[PDB]
Amino acid sequence: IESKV
Amino acid sequence: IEEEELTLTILGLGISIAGGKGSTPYKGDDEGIFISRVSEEGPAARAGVRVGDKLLEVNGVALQGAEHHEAVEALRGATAVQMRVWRE
Repeated sequence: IESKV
Repeated sequence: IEEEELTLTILGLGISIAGGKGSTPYKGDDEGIFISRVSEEGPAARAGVRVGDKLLEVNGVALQGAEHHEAVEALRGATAVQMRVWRE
């Protein structure tokens, strides 16, 4: 999972 | 290229993060939380954050061995981001 913050 | 600890200070923020305990690793065997993406027009770029940096601490919040959601929440709750990382 990749989260852009 | 070997490891070096640095503190990066950021002012979205154009970083994607990957990994974490109990989550799909970012690389090989490491369960750490990593910078997966850096968008050239973000405060983190001008702060010098780099793809592959391993997150160790976000504003006192220890992320070594933290789960993914912990890092997401720590990052949103941090104007100034003293971001401690390990870089190769």
